[PDB]
Amino acid sequence: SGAIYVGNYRVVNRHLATHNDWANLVWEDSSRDLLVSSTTAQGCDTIARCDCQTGVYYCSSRRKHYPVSFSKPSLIFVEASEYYPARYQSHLMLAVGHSEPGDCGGILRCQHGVVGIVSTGGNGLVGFADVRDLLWLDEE
Ligand SMILES: Cn1nc(CN2C[C@@H](C(N)=O)CCC2=O)c2ccccc21
Ligand SMILES: [Zn+2]
Repeated sequence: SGAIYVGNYRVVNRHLATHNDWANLVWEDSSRDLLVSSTTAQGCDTIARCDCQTGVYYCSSRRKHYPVSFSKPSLIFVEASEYYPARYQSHLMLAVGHSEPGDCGGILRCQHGVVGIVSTGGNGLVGFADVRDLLWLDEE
């Protein structure tokens, strides 16, 4: 579990979104595993606007933050799971690191702010859904 809170927006994994998020939906994309809803209170996270490929992510299944190198956002085949059939997921970045399904939502951050959230993984890899291209999260 986990979410990003920026301005009047809440960013979560689409597969973990609540009734309130769908009722207050701003934007969602199944192919990205992302959902953005509106909030009443202002959030304090800053979204990174950069091309960093190194950062730190939180891994709940180890209660640890790991420094990682990660690939650029791309279209990657993701195996079937409880929440999606086997499909290509877009804007996904991979790293060598530990992850389990319940680690989704863990933040990946660089020196500029939040880069994305854990979304995929398996066999010593961890995948993060990028949020750096969603420029509108910084305004309105
Ligand atoms: C973080 N993560 N995730 C999954 C599977 N998965 C993919 C997710 C997706 N984005 O398509 C949907 C939820 C889910 O359970 C997984 C398996 C094994 C290890 C680490 C893992
Ligand atoms: Zn950065």
